[PDB]
Amino acid sequence: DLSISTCRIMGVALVGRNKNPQMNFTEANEACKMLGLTLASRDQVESAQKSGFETCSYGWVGEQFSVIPRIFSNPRCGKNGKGVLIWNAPSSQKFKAYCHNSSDTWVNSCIPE
Ligand SMILES: *[C@@H]1O[C@H](CO)[C@@H](O)[C@H](O)[C@H]1NC(C)=O
Ligand SMILES: *[C@@H]1O[C@H](CO)[C@@H](O)[C@H](O)[C@H]1NC(C)=O
Ligand SMILES: [Cl-]
Repeated sequence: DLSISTCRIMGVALVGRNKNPQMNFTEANEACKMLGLTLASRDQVESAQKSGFETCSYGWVGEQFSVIPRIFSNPRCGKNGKGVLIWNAPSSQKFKAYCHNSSDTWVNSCIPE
């Protein structure tokens, strides 16, 4: 089974395997597709972060690098950074995935508008 953000922010969810190992770029893309989603772009993750989305996991985006959205600094998440922090790693490296749902119309899929 996959782990997924319960509430998507600006259409974005963190998607991971339930246990290690995580996913190379191809595998992350395929996880999003299996859910009927696409791999999110860096811009989509940034829009989510600007509406309150943060995680402590690096995940693939469509630009073929990994990102982490951070609002609060934490030494163990994005090396204490804030914003959407980038890790340029080979496509073979394992990360989670950021997926985007183009059908979402709410800022937070758990907060009705
Ligand atoms: C990614 O993982 C798949 C296994 O699901 C493998 O077939 C593929 O070669 C891997 N790609 C890279 C670049 O390591
Ligand atoms: C995608 O968003 C639509 C509309 O909010 C929702 O009905 C659907 O369940 C979502 N699917 C996933 C996999 O997030
Ligand atoms: Cl959407």
